[PDB]
Amino acid sequence: MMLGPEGGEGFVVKLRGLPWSCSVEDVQNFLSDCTIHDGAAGVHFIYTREGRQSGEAFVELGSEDDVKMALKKDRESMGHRYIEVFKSHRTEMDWVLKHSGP
Repeated sequence: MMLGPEGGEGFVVKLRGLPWSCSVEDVQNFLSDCTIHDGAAGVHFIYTREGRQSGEAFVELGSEDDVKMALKKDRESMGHRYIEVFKSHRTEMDWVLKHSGP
């Protein structure tokens, strides 16, 4: 809560493998290396589309060198659970989130 509402131009990273109950405080802890385009006003979680979260997410980083900092970890773990990090863009992310609804 320093920049927003959203719009990290293209520095999205997709996040896959993650715990079924995790949140941005864990994105920011897994990437204590890293900025994000605000801190939390670039993170989103994915949702099975009807009434639950999933082990998947997407995060507008605070530069593409933040994206690269997240790629350093691209098959690590945080929890008893894996954290694959794909390099993404807002143009994909706006599709993949916005399909649990209108």
